[PDB]
Amino acid sequence: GLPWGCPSDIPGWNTPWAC
Repeated sequence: GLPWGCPSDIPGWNTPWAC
């Protein structure tokens, strides 16, 4: 859900955890 990181968090934004 964040405006940083890699695609994608569950809302479809990004998260570092997706990297």
